[PDB]
Amino acid sequence: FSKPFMSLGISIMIKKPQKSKPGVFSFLDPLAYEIWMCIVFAYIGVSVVLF
Amino acid sequence: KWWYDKGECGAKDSGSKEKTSALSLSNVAGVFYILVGGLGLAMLVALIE
Repeated sequence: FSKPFMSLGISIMIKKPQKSKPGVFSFLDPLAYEIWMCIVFAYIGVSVVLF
Repeated sequence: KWWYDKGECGAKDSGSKEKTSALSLSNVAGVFYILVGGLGLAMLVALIE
């Protein structure tokens, strides 16, 4: 054999994750998409109580 | 070898931690309950006054 011209080794292949961040859907992430409806319902109910 | 290496349980819950999991309603339902209780208390107090 001659001298090695190209050195190499064992590496790791991943799925290469990108910045796949949605838009308006990212806003209502942290609490729920269903507790907010009960919040608005209690809002209009308390307004009914005040009126 | 035959307990820690052979086994099927990785003893590291330090990497790959708890991902984003939204707030449950269990922390919110007891607040809803005291809300409804305060509403009913205020209704009955307003009616008797």
